[PDB]
Amino acid sequence: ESNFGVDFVIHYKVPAAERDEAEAGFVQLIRALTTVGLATEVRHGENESLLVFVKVASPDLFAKQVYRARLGDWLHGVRVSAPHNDIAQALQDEPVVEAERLRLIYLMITKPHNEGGAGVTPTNAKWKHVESIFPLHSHSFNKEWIKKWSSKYTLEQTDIDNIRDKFGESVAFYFAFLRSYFRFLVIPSAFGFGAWLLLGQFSYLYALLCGLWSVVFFEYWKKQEVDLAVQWGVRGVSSIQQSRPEFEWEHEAEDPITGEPVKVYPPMKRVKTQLLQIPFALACVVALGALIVTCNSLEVFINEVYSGPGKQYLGFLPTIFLVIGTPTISGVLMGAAEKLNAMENYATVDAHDAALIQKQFVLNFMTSYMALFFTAFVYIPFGHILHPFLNFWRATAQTLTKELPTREFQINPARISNQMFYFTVTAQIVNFATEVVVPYIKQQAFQKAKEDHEEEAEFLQRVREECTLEEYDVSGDYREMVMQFGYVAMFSVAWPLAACCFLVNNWVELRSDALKIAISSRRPIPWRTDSIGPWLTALSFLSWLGSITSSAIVYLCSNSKSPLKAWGLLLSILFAEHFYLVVQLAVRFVLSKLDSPGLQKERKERFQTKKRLLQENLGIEHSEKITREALEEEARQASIGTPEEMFWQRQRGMQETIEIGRRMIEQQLAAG
Amino acid sequence: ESNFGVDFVIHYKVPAAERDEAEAGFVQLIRALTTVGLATEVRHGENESLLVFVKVASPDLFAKQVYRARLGDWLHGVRVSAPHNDIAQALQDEPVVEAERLRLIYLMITKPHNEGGAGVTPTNAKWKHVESIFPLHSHSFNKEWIKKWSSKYTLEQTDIDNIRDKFGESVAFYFAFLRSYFRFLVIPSAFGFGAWLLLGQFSYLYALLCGLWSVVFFEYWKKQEVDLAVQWGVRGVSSIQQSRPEFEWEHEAEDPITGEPVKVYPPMKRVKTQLLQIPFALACVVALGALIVTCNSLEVFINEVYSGPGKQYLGFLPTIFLVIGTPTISGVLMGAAEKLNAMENYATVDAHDAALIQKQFVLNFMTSYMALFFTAFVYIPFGHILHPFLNFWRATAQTLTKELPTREFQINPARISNQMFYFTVTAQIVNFATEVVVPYIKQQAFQKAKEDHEEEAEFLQRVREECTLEEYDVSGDYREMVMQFGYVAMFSVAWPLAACCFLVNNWVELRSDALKIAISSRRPIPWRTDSIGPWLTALSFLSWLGSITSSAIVYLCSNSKSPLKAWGLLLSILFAEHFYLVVQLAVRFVLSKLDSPGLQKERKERFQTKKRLLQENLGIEHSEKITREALEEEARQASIGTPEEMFWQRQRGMQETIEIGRRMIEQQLAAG
Repeated sequence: ESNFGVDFVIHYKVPAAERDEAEAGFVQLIRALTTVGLATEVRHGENESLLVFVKVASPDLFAKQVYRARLGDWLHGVRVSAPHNDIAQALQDEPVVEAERLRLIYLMITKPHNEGGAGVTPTNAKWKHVESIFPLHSHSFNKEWIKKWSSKYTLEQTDIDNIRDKFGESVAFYFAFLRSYFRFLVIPSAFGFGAWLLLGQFSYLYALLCGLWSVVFFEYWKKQEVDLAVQWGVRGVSSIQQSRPEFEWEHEAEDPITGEPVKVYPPMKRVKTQLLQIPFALACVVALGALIVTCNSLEVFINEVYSGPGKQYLGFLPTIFLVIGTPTISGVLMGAAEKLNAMENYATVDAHDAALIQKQFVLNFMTSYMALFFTAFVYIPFGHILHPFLNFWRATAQTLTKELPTREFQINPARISNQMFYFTVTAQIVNFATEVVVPYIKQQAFQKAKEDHEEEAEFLQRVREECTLEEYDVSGDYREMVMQFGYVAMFSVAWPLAACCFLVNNWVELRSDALKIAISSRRPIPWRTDSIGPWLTALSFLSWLGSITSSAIVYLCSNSKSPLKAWGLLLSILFAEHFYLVVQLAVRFVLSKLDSPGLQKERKERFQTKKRLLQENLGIEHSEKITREALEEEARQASIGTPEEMFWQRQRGMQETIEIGRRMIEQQLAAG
Repeated sequence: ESNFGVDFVIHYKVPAAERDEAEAGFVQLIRALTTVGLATEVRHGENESLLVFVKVASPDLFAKQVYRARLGDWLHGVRVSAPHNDIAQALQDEPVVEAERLRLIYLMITKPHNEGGAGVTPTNAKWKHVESIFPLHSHSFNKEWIKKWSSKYTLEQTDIDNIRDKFGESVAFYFAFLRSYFRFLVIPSAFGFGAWLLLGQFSYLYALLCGLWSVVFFEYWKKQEVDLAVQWGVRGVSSIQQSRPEFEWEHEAEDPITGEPVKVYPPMKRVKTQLLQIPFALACVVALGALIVTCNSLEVFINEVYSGPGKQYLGFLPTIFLVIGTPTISGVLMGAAEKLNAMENYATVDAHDAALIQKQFVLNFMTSYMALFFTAFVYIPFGHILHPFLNFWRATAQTLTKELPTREFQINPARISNQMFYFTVTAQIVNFATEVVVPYIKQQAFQKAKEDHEEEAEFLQRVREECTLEEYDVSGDYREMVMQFGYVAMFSVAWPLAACCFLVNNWVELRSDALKIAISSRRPIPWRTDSIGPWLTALSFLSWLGSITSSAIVYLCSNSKSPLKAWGLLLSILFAEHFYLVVQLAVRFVLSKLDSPGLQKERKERFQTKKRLLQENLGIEHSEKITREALEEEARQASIGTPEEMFWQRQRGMQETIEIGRRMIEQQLAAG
């Protein structure tokens, strides 16, 4: 049930061929881990591999090593508070959490051996036989985590802080985003259920409140982000993180901030490379868009105007062409994206994975919303643009076969409600099946398809089971939540119950993804991020586009429920987009004047640092001091200008100025 | 030529009536200035007033007093660098400038007597007889200032830093804004002269480059602002400035930043009062707009469709109705604005004068551009909307008098070029006459309309001359430059030579306003501001509106040079406004990656503070330390868990793990 004090486990895959190099690589690996001070073990792993088991040996050297990371964080302004002057008394004040313990151990195996650590990384290709380094789960905590989170209706903030201490910050930012998303989704569930019942379908008032809500949630989350970044001591860790070994520096220069020499790429040289991202995103709209629009041009052909026999066996024909093609074009375009991402030559390891997401966001934008963009902007408002597209499928279906039995085409206005019932109800049930029921049972189905001490027998059988699992990507669950936020901000005016059935989903997904860490994947390495990352631009882009395309839908679709004026679309676009930009200013003005406990905790600790530095260095009666200098300047010039100084030495003290002051007032009154 | 060491001069107006209170107020005034340590004098002032002459007496007490203001600035993060540990050695490193000297003396006469200073202020009404406190000019520097600035073609940055040391920062920010405006106006003068010569009038390409230029200049000025705010040590002085005595605090609470109790108004209570500003600005558009549009409806009536005799003597009739009415409605609306500004109850003294400008900006927006907004959006595109307005003036002119001789109305397209020739050429010549030639000669004409020691005779005649001048408002010259920037960003697509004749004007105005400080006004009190103030919103509003109304003009006016589609205006508005918002993101992304010497100088001094605080407190061989703990844990549990710890005590050292590691690999290969 409990681990044998193991922080990290290294797999070290050994093939039958090139074994002598793998033997020589083994003795180079195990010798390197003793230079950093890790007590090690070796056990029988899989059929051809050897799991080694490492832990930190001496706690007196480790507690000094954590203290340098505490001083190193406070040096670059990351930690808002300095540690105590006494060594290991600040460790008594705040103990070393499991996140900070596992992060520093992972550094000692991944530091590049120049300044510290032993460079055990798969990318260096000397340790090519090393598969992956991973920490072990604690089944005592994971059983207590899901049991505590299932009984409560809503999660307290101290529950997320329990996740930060165990699974790092980058995992804890997901649950802190999802809980702030699940609670803020009550508001468009409130009037959204009201706009479905009281108001009609496609109401302008709901599209104005949805655009108002999405900027309130986004600008409050940026305020809630800096409250957590200074609470967990993760304020601005983008400059901290260890640089990628593929960094191609032009020249080694001096860093003005740290005073320590760093590798430097010219930042304006990257921007001229970064402008290649714009033709990449434009080609991705053409590539993925032309797949979706013709598979939907086939889907409108089969279901409606094709009256041939057995269309239910033919209604599944276009969706097969999508699911065989939508990873194919994505597999091609991600191959171009990763070749483009190597060209931009990012410094830090997080910024390389961040810009990969920003390029992958264009693909996931097209594969999620182009079926809805085709319905609400081509099919239901216009329709007659599809008649050249519909006549093409009528021609080629005859060559597959008498005249093909067709019918006259009429625009069905219930398709936009029918497609939104799939994306918010049917897909979320399927996503609950394929993310929970599938990879849990497939892990048990792997158990059917398959010399040790009896005391460690169940433990080594547990760790060998844990090594087969895939490592957890927190970017994968961000993409499920941001794309779900796209359906609320953009297309929920068509189906105003979408915020309700997304609110029910997030209550499960906050516990479903919590279950996914425990039983479905190995424990991820406890990284640190100050923000959620590049999703803040993805949340802001869908919030702005959700102001335009929700006002365009309510104009184009409500006329079906007879000609629509072209300026009436452009005026309705211009007004609600300006209503978005106005209420973006008004909310950011109000939330600026609101009390922020994030920066106020920061600026107080910045102030009291300067007050402590000041006090250690510095540890009637005034009327004569005016006269005592007025007689001390006239003595040091009468030895020697004089027409200047005779203005001041005439009157000394206040009583000389009072009595000559009163004399001048009757001189001025009697002359008049 | 040179002053007699006088820092400040107090006027102290004395009337003939209530003289006994003014006598008792005099002895209360002169006694209060000796509590703070100011050496004083009394001289005969005007016909009924007494100029007193103050200076700081003892420099040993003053140099300690400046050092507290240097420590007080560095305490709240204003100064980026701490002063030296030795007293008066940091004064040797950087001397006390005339700005810092005159600011601290003005504080001692305006501090509210609770924590320091003597409360000599006219607003308290005990010192009602005090007219104004002002420092004296130095004619040696002012003659050298205009002579140096007339010979140079462009001003070096060290010339503006000479103004900061003498006239404070709030004056120096104007010349640092005007020089960054005069140099950035070369760029729309460059292609603007090109678009006038090569391209035709009302070109779309110039309207796209003008909107591109205005966001480049504005986002570079915000970058250049924080470079100057950390160079002169004015980084964020909004929290520093002394609160207004009219502050009506609800409750006295504790400040989290300083740890010192402050007066507190609830900030959300002010915002609910601040929403009254929106019906104020909407009423100001109706009030000032209805004056301008009917005086221009009269001006189109007299000049064009009225063929009566002597229209040149009647062509001056509508402009008389403007100049007698445009201060009348402004005098009424500023009376409502100042009664509204007292309602919002601002804390600091600068924020009260800042929000007064933001309310006055709506008046100066309407009195400057409504004549251009009426021409380009009512007269030249549509015209037939004016025929109800034109028929009203035709009816009432008959009642002033046979049928009145009229003619058929035709839209003259040269009026927009004729009105822009007034605003950029004729008004700037008149503004050069009324701001320079008028108040200089009127000061000499005051000299025609009009018992002392002979040695101070020309000096007291100089100071009595200086007391009659009005104090300099730097907000007045900001309004002349921001409204001029409105003609470039918004209406310069109609007359593309406007950036050229504004570039010639700013070369004079940078030396004209420099002359205006020296000979036309008394020296202003050296205040401090971190930014230019509320003009950054006024620059950003005209830059955004200049993207819309320049794209609307080029659509509506080029069709004259036959029907215009209504969507063609809305599409051309939507595209160039989106082109503004896109290039607002792209420039702010590029300028973020650019090297900023402002914040890099700040974060280095923040880092080296923490490095100095750290170092004063803190002032093969590793393979056995793994084994020495592995034998130190097995000794302290064999006295007594054991199935846990027996995993680790089996293998000690690296040579035990190597030899049992090699044994396991042939065990795994031979079994396969």
